[PDB]
Amino acid sequence: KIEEGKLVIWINGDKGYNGLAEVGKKFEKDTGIKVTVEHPDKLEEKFPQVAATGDGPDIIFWAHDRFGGYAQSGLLAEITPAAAFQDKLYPFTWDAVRYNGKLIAYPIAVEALSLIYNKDLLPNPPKTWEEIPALDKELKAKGKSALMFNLQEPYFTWPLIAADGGYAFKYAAGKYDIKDVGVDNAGAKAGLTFLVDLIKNKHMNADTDYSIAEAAFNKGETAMTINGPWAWSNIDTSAVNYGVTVLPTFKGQPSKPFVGVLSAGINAASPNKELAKEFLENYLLTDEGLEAVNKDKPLGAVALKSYEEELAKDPRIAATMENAQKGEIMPNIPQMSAFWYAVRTAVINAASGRQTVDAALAAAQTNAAAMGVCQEKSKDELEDELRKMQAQMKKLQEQL
Amino acid sequence: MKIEEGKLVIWINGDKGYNGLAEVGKKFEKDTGIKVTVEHPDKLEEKFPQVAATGDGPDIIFWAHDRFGGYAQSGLLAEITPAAAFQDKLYPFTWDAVRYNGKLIAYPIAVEALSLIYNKDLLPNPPKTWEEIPALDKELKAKGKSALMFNLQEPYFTWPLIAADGGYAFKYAAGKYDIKDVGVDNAGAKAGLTFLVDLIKNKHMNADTDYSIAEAAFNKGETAMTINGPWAWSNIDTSAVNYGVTVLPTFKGQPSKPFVGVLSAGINAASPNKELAKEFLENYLLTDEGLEAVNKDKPLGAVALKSYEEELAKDPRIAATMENAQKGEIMPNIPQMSAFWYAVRTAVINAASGRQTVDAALAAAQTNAAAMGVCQEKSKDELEDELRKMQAQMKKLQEQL
Amino acid sequence: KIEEGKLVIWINGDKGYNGLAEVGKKFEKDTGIKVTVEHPDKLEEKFPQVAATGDGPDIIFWAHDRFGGYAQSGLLAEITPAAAFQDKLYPFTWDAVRYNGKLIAYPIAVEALSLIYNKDLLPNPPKTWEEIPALDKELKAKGKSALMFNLQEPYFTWPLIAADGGYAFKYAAGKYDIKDVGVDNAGAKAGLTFLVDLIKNKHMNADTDYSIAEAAFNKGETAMTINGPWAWSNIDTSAVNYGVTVLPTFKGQPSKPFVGVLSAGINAASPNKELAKEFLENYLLTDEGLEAVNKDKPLGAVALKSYEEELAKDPRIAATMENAQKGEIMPNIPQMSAFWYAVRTAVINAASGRQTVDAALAAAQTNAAAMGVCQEKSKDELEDELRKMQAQMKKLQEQL
Ligand SMILES: OC[C@H]1O[C@H](O[C@H]2[C@H](O)[C@@H](O)[C@@H](O)O[C@@H]2CO)[C@H](O)[C@@H](O)[C@@H]1O
Ligand SMILES: OC[C@H]1O[C@H](O[C@H]2[C@H](O)[C@@H](O)[C@@H](O)O[C@@H]2CO)[C@H](O)[C@@H](O)[C@@H]1O
Ligand SMILES: OC[C@H]1O[C@H](O[C@H]2[C@H](O)[C@@H](O)[C@@H](O)O[C@@H]2CO)[C@H](O)[C@@H](O)[C@@H]1O
Repeated sequence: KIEEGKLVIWINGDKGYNGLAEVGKKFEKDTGIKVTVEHPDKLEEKFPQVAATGDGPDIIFWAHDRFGGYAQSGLLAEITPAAAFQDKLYPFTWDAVRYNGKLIAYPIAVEALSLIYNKDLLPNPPKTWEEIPALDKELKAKGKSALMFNLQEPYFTWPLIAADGGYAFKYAAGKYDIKDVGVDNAGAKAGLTFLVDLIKNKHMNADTDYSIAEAAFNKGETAMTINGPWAWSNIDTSAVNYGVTVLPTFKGQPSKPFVGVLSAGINAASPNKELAKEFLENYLLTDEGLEAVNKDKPLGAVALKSYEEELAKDPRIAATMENAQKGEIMPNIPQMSAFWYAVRTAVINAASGRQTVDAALAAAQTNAAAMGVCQEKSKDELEDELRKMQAQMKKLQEQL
Repeated sequence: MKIEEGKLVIWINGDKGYNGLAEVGKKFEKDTGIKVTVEHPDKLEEKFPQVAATGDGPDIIFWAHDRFGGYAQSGLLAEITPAAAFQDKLYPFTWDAVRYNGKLIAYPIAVEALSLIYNKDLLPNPPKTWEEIPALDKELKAKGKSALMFNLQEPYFTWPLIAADGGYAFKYAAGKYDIKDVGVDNAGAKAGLTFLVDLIKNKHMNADTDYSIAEAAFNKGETAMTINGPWAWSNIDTSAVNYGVTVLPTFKGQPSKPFVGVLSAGINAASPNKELAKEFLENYLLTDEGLEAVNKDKPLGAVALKSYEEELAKDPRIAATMENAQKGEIMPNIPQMSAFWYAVRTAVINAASGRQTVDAALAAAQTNAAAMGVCQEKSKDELEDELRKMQAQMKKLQEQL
Repeated sequence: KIEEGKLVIWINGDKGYNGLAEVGKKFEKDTGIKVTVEHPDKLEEKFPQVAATGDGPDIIFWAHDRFGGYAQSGLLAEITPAAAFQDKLYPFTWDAVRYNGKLIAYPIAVEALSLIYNKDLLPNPPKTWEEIPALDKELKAKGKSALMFNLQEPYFTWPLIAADGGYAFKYAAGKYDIKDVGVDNAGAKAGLTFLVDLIKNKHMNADTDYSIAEAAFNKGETAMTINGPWAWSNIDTSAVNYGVTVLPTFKGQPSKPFVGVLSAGINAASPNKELAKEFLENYLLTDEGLEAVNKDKPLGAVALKSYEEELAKDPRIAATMENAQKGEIMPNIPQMSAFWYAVRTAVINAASGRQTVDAALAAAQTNAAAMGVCQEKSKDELEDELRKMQAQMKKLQEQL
């Protein structure tokens, strides 16, 4: 059950949810309809579970890559923007939320990873990944490190993997070929090998996550990090004088980050579809709406032409757009769940030394494609559950 | 039941005329000295493949033809080789229903299709459309009655509504089924199931209603209509209800499309009595006298035997049965039908009970019906069930300390 | 994990590991590099688990059928022999270790099963399988038996199954069709049915394994066995006067043994790749090298042309090559593991009487052409683990 006459919206905890809530306050002030903004953990996984039961938020925010899966699973309502409203947003952002001929979400903003560097610590950032090892050695002598970024989410290491030729699904003849996966070719192998070598050579730690990497950079312990626009706000609050720039090259090739369009989908089971449309079209996707969210945590290059004309003047947004141009807009196909899970497992296993880069990537190629009932994620969850049950069994055998 | 030589053990579903079939068995025993045992175990369609795979089970198994391609593919059925003269006694289309990869793998017995069964005293003019059923129920509720009750636990009964406006199992093209093209989640399938769920949401039907409850309600004059096959008419006759058998209601102006079954008799690949089974089936069951004995117990539908069917076809209930069959389709017999049926069974039950939305339930069913295999939906369900049970046992055990 | 400046080699326990170590000793005297030969149990399964973690031997020996799987999994280095060396080996043996255009191992020897018979007990061996039951009935009256061979490994029963039409994967239109499996056709079924009838009629025991059959033949208790060239050494040391000959026919058709090419692969994670190449090319694959291995346990028909010209004069080798010519060289494709596991399970289940031949083979056809993550083997392991956990629960409930 979803309460009628109210809007519940879910958005990730790294985004400007407090700003989104202000927009909700304006909506409530004009209409009397309460808006509740929440940022639950494991959002992208939680939504498909509750939505399938007819429960969950009225509106779900995530990058566009998950939306095809949601739509295929019967979880999203088709959105019906009139022509005039569709002209307010960039066409390519609409393309990102089109699934099987139908618009399945409202595009909000374009996200791409950039290299973020400490200006005082490193006035001239490296153009290549190759020179990072020597840079780190010099900084260790000063009690610092070259680079820390999230190694637990494949999103962040993907630009290096794609740099020299790695790809997700081959786009051929108007479609993605789910039988043609590129996570195990020579370029992908070379990219991940470099990451793993950085860790082998004590220039990076395999255990480093989002939180640890952010804290190290914002406290001035590391000279560089890799992140998107949402992260700039916390860096501002800290004392670090930072620049946002083009990602380093690898083997002479640009890093190719996967570009995301933060998007707003409407729960198929919502009894407030028309309120959701009004909130999204008449309140959020306006100059005042996006500004409020942006002021909280920066959105990137927004989908709304009128407000983007302002943000484009920002050099950090230019760097963001340069990096996006060098990458590719993510597919939204249902198979993106398997791809992301496969690559997540490979990077983590290779980085920790449990699998070689080659073994890990060969397995990722297999898992990214395809099947359904017994996916890699499912087998892993089962094996974890069995281990947990075994543990309980031993503690019970002990008390017997 | 490690299949004794020199005896016949027969399995048939409990809704069928097993007592009548036993009379045929008795006649067989008097002529040949070979004892025939007819049994009707619960869940036989699932029990047969399990026990037959070990060389156990009945010599002869009765079920609608849709399960038989799977049985045959799994190596459980003997190939049937009737002489030309015998094969000519049965309609060719009924033989098509039991032909798998060029081989006959059962004897066809009878054609089954669902019809709308209505109480003439309670409802002299039955509804032509599903759409007018809510208002009909509203009138009948005021008299302490209801419009319609039928088995909502078996997707067989709900499939006619789902298929009405465009739902399908596997796409038929160029002479074969494309098992990668499943149609349980298109606009028509979704519209049909949504209508059913809306019937439940608006309290015109109850999600818990099963076969025995719907039958009792109709035969007691408590509900104006039910949906059932010919095997059901016998108990209605016995109840004395003034009933008619008629065309299913339309949905969105389109006929309901029941999946039609051909009741069939297969021979266990492991039976050491294959010749006795053949003789029983050809020279005893598939005669005018044989089928009549079964039919007198529970009606078979339109039988496969030409000579006996020319007599039955004159019955208006059989004409209605054939009209509904023509509006539906004879089921595929391909191995993938068990996955299809299980997928739809889960979807209908989950949506009717409110556990899943109609759209989520059918989208997963579309996925599950096309599951290549080794890890099927059913196996996944059984695994999850087994784990929760073990978790439950541990919770009770930790509690005891 | 893998020591640099040293070589560790793994080879199966039935092969001439002592003889290979002698080659290892010769390598060490000339180069100063220590060579360690090991024969761990369950080598074919143990290698991919340890190699995937960057551990294991530098060199792995096994028949070529598993190598495509090892290579697909990213466990094998491409070998770089160069033209002149390749000319020393038969072209068809190079074909056996070529995977997706690359050489992924060095071929060593061609192995095929033969009929091995006691000349004193049975001076004229049966030409057909059909005449074996009557032979056993005659021999049992003398306190002996006609035939015992390993019934636990599908390798040994495969020749009978393939005789009348059974096949693994159809080689059609230039490639193996993993969707066209032939273990459930009329020929496969007729072949397995005959085997099961032998057992039902007490001419054989379903539990008979490699060790039991070998001991039975070498103690003069059974008149015939089925084995490869490796087994002759132990027979020589026994008192049995034996002959090696063409396998019996079935329904007028030759038995079709699956032919293996014993091969040496190089662990992708090895830091001694150059040492391994020099070892394999300049020490093992020479006349003295192979002869040293051969004297310990016979290799069969070797891949090195110069030494085979010698071995070919041996009538036992002529028999081996006659049977090999009547069979087919195994595919090396990754799918061969599902195939072997599928068939292993079918033969055992049918032979034991737990399933009918038709049910077991029909299920094998399905398993051999599996998907990806949920293989038959995984399911079996899952079921095994559940049964154990269930047993523990009953044992705890028993304690009250
Ligand atoms: O790491 C895999 C993950 O990458 C992307 O998620 C991003 C998201 O797009 C950003 O807005 C930000 O929150 O970082 C996330 C990574 O932690 C994909 O959108 C997501 O589907 C995928 O699983
Ligand atoms: O509900 C799924 C079920 O439908 C059919 O079973 C019918 C059967 O054909 C009729 O003779 C009668 O007994 O009712 C059954 C439904 O309860 C399919 O034949 C069967 O395979 C399928 O599971
Ligand atoms: O039995 C299945 C098994 O057969 C082959 O293994 C052979 C091997 O090739 C021989 O060299 C010798 O050691 O006997 C083995 C049988 O026990 C296949 O090569 C192997 O992949 C397969 O599992």
